[PDB]
Amino acid sequence: CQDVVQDVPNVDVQMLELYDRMSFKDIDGGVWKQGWNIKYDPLKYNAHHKLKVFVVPHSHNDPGWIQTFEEYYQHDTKHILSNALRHLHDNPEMKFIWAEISYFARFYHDLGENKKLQMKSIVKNGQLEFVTGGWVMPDEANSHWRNVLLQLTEGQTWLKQFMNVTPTASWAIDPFGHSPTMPYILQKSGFKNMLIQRTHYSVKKELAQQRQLEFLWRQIWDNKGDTALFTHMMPFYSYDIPHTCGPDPKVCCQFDFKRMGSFGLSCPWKVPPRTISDQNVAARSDLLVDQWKKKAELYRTNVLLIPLGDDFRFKQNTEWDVQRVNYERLFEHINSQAHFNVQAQFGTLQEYFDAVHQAERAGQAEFPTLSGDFFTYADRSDNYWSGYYTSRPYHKRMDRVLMHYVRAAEMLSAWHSWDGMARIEERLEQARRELSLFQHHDGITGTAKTHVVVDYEQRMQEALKACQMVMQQSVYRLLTKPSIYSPDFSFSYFTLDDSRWPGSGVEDSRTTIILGLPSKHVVMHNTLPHWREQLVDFYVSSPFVSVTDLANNPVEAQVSPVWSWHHTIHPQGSTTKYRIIFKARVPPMGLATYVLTISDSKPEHTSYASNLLLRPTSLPLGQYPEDVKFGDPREISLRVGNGPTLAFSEQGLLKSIQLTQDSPHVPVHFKFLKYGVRSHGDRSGAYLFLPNGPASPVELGQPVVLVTKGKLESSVSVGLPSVVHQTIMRGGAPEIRNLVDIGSLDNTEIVMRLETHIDSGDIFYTDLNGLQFIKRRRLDKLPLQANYYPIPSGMFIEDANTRLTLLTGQPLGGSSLASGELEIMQDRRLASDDERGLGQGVLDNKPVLHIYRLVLEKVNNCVRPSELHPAGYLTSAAHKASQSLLDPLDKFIFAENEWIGAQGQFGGDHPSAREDLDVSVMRRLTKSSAKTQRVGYVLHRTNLMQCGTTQKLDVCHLLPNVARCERTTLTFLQNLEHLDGMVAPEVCPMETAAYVSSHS
Ligand SMILES: OC[C@@H]1NCC=C[C@H]1O
Ligand SMILES: [Zn+2]
Repeated sequence: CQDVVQDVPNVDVQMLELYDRMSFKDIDGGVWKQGWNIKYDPLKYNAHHKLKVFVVPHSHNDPGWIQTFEEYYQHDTKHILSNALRHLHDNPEMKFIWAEISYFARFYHDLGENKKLQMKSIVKNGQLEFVTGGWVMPDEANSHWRNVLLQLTEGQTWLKQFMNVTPTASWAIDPFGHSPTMPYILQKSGFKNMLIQRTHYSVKKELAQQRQLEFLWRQIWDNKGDTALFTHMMPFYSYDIPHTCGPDPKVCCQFDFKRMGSFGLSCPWKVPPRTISDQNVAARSDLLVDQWKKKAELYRTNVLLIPLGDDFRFKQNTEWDVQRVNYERLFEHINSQAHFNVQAQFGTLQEYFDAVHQAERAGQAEFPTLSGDFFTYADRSDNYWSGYYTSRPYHKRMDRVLMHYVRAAEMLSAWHSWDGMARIEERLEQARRELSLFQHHDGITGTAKTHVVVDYEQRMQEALKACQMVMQQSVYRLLTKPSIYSPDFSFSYFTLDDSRWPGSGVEDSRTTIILGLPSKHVVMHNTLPHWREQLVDFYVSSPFVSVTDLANNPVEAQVSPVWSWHHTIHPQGSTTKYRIIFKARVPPMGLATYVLTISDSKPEHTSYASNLLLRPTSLPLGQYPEDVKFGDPREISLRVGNGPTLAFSEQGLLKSIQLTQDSPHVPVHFKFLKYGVRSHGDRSGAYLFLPNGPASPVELGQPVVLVTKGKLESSVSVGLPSVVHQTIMRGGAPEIRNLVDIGSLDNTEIVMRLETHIDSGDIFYTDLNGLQFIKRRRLDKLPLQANYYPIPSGMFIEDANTRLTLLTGQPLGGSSLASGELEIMQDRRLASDDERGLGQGVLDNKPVLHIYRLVLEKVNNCVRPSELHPAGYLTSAAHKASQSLLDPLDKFIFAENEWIGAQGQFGGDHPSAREDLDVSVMRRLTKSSAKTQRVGYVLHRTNLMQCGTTQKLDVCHLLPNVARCERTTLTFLQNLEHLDGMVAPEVCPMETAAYVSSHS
């Protein structure tokens, strides 16, 4: 295993370094506004050395944006694919590439048999070529790597099953900036090439100048380079025809033949396209070939990629005709005229990449190496696209909930074969597909029209219900004696209980366990492959409850009141229901059963939290044994167990953390601020963050502070404008919860900021797709919005001695705008459109419960990478805190009065793997009729910082009667290695591997 800490990789282009050097000057470069006047030597190409040009027709199909998936399917995409089937069938030299398998599967299953066979034949002969073959073209900023893999697997599994093809070339023309997580997953899924478009105009210019727009993209930690994936960056402003023929859109627009008469479209540069004739073909070819030869100067081979398409193009029969016939006339003239020294034809993306690598192996070119990312994107001037890192934060949070629910449903149901009557495979397919669809670059991004967001939400709501049904049927089968297990596959044996989605302040939909019915069975699931202990809570009808395991051993517990906030923002207690809080111990990938039992009076093993209200009136709590205390606002300090001591201001916001008894009170201040929108010039919208100066403090007033002090759990909640802010303490890193209701504060963005004396300077770390931490440098030469980066799961600052890490349960935008600071946007409400085509601002805000862990640590005794290393790594504590947010224990309440044949535990004999190893995916790949059953596992090993302080996991033996163990691509679709003694080796730090076990 490569060291990923001490050795820095050697790359030609390191994007953090490039950022340090680049001036980012927004110079007017002429007809190529963000470039220069390209020159070429006409003697460069001759009859020996010709320019080979591939014109690659395409149609950008958004699975939701202005319309819903179904609306676009019915009114646009259905007609595009029908016309493609017909026109490619009838025109054997014509070509077309297709990216979104969500739409293609929708279309193919509607076809009659005749058309299905016609479709298979134009795919088999390479006319219609799938590019990437994901369910969608995902967002790369907010998307979790697990969901990027999920949506890739959904699409390619469909393509393999139905078209017998697996794409090896990726096409990503629309995501708003690009992540190295994509080459990471693609290269481990059999890919050989990828293409990207939306990078910063200054980066296009800088790389174009060095012919570095094609590069071997490797991970920031990868010394050896085996992660490398060949990447083509397109050089110009857009993927549309005006910005794909060459540097001058006024010329290129004349070669988009849909922009003439009968179609009702036009060229903004005022020169229309003309039909190619014998009279004008020499003149028109002169202009077009000159554009091609200019574009070719930016690349290292004599093979040129010319995309030909735009948003939902190739819809009409007549569009196919006018583009095809005019280009054929141009090709026929250009190829016949030796003076051009060009061979031009319709081609596909893999045809382009194959020809580029042939040129490379002929000795024509050697490609530069590159590491880093392409955030934050700007398309023009100061228009940085950091807005969508936060836009529609409710659905951003919902994404991470559904991610966990799909993993837990696939894992819990994987243990057994199910009868088709159970509809397990149907429910899991539905859940995978709705979560996969939401990875779209107008889904999780929050860049779709209000009604489309509603469609996404309802699809994810149904996916969540499907996951619950699979999980509760699985738990019933796993913990019921086989002698009794007699399933009704339509019955609810358990109801799920989820404290954090949507949150009791958002949807007051937790079931109260009603005891009098004296006892109630609850079950916890642990999707992680190590033993876990975690506090769990349930709502109960009475404060007089005690906890046992199934063997009747008592379990220490705490009872707190149920609290809700009301607009003055004041708490009110429940007289009716109470929280029972206790520590569940759950095996790796297993289940643990506990029992809640009522009694006459205070039980022996259950304690009662005190409650202090700081502002008064009086708050009855019914049967709750301890009266609520009142006091004037004052500073307060709390410690739970052996854990940190936290001090809070009189506004109830953190001000210091003391790690240990004999350690300093380290300053750590939470503050809420607000950004506005410009009165003059460009307005913030769903995409763009265009602040009118630094954030100004929120006016807190004199707020009400509720302090709940318990043996197992304490918390400080405060009712601020737009935010009920809560700090919860269970004995380790505190948990922060913000109930964010931006209400009708138009043109406002609410930020949460941490202020410390950590001497971070201009350095900070943010993650990419929950997979890796990348070093960021704040640049005062760039505007504030350019220093905003995606925070998909975490961010940290460190000096030589001290680190602060903020872990998130949701992707939000964030930065460190000054030494010692972290900040992260909570929500944003924008009255205006930002002119990228969405045609609305963001005024559909709803209450969302944002969750975090705050980890203050000493790192002076940690082995940290070189100061030249472009990566950072979490500690054990920060990693486990992330895992607690993204993959908590699942909680199940037995629905019925009696559970005959209940068992106490499943998975007690499961191996407890090292803390840096995860079973990201467990998925049964076969239905019950397969005589050979197959189960797929994805194994991810992270890299933790070593600071001073388990059984081997062989996934192929987790199930019995194992006949074969194969290492596969991450999609499970290609066998890479038949494994020795059917033992799945453990993987290197920052490596992800997939394995399929086969069983008798
Ligand atoms: O995905 C549809 C849109 N294409 C142009 C710009 C941004 C995207 O939302
Ligand atoms: Zn798009």
